[PDB]
Amino acid sequence: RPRFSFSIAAREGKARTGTIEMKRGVIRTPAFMPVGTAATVKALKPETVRATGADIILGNTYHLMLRPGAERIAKLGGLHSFMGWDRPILTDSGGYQVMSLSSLTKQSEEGVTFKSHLDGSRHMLSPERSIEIQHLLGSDIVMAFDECTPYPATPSRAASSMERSMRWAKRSRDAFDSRKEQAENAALFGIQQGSVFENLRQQSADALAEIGFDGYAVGGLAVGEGQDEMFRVLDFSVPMLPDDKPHYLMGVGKPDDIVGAVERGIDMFDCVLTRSGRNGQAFTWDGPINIRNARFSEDLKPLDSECHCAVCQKWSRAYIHHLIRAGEILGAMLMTEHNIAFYQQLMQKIRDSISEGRFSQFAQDFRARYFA
Amino acid sequence: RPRFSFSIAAREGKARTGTIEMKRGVIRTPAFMPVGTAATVKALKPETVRATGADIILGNTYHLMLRPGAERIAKLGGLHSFMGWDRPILTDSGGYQVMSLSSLTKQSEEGVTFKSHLDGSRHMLSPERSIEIQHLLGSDIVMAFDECTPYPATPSRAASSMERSMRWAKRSRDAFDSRKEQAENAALFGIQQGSVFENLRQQSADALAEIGFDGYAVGGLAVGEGQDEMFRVLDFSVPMLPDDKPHYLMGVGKPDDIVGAVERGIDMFDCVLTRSGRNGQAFTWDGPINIRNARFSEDLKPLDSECHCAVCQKWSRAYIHHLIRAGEILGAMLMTEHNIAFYQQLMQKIRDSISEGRFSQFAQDFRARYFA
Ligand SMILES: [Zn+2]
Ligand SMILES: [Zn+2]
Repeated sequence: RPRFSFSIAAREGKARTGTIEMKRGVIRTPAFMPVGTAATVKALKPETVRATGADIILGNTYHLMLRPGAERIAKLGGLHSFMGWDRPILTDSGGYQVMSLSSLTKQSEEGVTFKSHLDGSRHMLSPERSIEIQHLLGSDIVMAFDECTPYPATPSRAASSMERSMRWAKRSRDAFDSRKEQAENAALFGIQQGSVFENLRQQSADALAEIGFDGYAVGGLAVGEGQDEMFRVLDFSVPMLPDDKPHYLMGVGKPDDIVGAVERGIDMFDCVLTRSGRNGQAFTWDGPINIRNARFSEDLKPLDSECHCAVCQKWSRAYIHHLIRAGEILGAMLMTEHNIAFYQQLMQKIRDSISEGRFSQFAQDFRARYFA
Repeated sequence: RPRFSFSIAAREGKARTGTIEMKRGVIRTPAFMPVGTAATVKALKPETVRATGADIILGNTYHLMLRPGAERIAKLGGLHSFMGWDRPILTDSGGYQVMSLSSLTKQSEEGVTFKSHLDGSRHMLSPERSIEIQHLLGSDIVMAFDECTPYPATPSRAASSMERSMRWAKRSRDAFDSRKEQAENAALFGIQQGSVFENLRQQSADALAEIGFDGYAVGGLAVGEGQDEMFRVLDFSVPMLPDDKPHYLMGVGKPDDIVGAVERGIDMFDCVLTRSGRNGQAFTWDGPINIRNARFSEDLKPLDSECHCAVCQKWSRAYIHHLIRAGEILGAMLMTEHNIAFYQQLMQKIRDSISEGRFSQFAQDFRARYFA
């Protein structure tokens, strides 16, 4: 098996379907990656994650470096061994969660120092340390460490963080290449920045292509801009990236965001789905429902009428309504398994429709029903 | 399949091993029943409960009557259908949890009225209503509704509650027999009371045998008396019950309590295992451990070195330590699956040793290692 081979089997418009072959397995694209936070995909055994159809999961570097610790995971044999998932794992860089979750952050050209949200202990990330942590975890796809740009951003601030991010992309590339075992067995993705600005997006794409990566994320989106703007930025941004490498839209998203992003050339996705009753949200082909709603208390139908998942085979809305209202762990288990299965079924339908040259029709039909 | 047939295949001293055949399946005895509270065995799918070796689970009437409601469960097809467990279910009467968990209880010869601990709504239980709720749930083994005696109890108070409980046992018997579908398909167990007093235990056994039940619980124990006293009371109490019916020790218990209770003629057990870090307790053949302890943070061995469960096949102490410390749902899932599997392996070893005429040796060996 190669370290990394992305092959495009079929195209329709800007959409593509294909495979990434890696040492630990094949990833079918477009792909949805369930998110493992602290070395677990919430409420699911790895076998259950695989049973939903997932080919790859995401691990959060920030959480892992705090608990149990990167060096500790390495001592124990790496993240795959530790958590019992033997297929590919993509790790993020840790940078975003430092900005969103940690306190007392000091930022400079060298990286960021910060206080853990768990115990106030002091930590550091930098391009070099982020790549090192991802090496210690043993992940298969490594994300370059960048500097996030908040939305909204002025052109000056967006340029500055894009420029810094490109300097850090080169540092990430060299750090990754400096470690033989990592360079030979893992892949490295760069992240395009530039906020909503076409010229900065172009400069960033050119800088990243000059350095050269195995894949390219469109960074800096899904941070408050809303779908119309996100799509507008994707419209000009994705074509700037190398066509022959995967395009990853980090942290996206709701089913309709995924479909529209695939229409715009995105191949990979991840997101986590719980505040204010939101743990009760279940995806259906007729749109989301909140299973906590009293209207489900006696509803004997499955979460979704067509879903092939094990939860829909075995349990009713009424039961899952009860479990979630009662705060039972099994409620979280069942809801998560169904929702991730639903996402994987969505991705399968997207892949099949692109392969069959009927993705535009699929997208129209999907929207007409999902938003009816 | 018969409604109920208890057969004793082998004996050693006061210990017995055998089977209860019921319409929904066979229960191997001595049996451990995992506890389903609000229509779920915590953190486990029913298939996983079965995979541990469980033949029957317990459902808590008090919790079920409050949420989702007994009538609602009946409308939805009964508890087995609702939660997806198709084997036997024993339901308790609800009386104990009314006393332990509810507020504003008023007690009389007719039953008990009480305020729900969930929302302060007013409810009632009585022999008749308890039997009716257990009918609406569709359980296979129904417990007579009794009046619990706190420990310690004076002889007068223990006699009064025993006498009331025997009157309520007769009411429970007649209520159960009044409902054709229940009488034909389910079994009814009576509960011996009398606190620590031999004469009251004898009167209670005689009253229950006169009424006639399918099985007999030794009630009123594991309520603070400690193991020596519990065993002392079992020593004289169990032989008073009909030999040819199952003997159930409700809410017991720790592995050593189970072994000693089987030595004294008990055939059935249940208990729930979480306060003050106790969710971290894992059973091993070398005694319990608390997986939260820092000594496990890098321990690559499974929870128990010999356990056949799926958790011990796949994950280390170090990983489960991390999950529990991190408050992850998967930690609760794995710990519960291992602990219930451990209990079922204990019961299998007990059954096999009695069948092979070497239970006394097994008990000695078990204790010498478990308490080393
Ligand atoms: Zn489903
Ligand atoms: Zn185990």
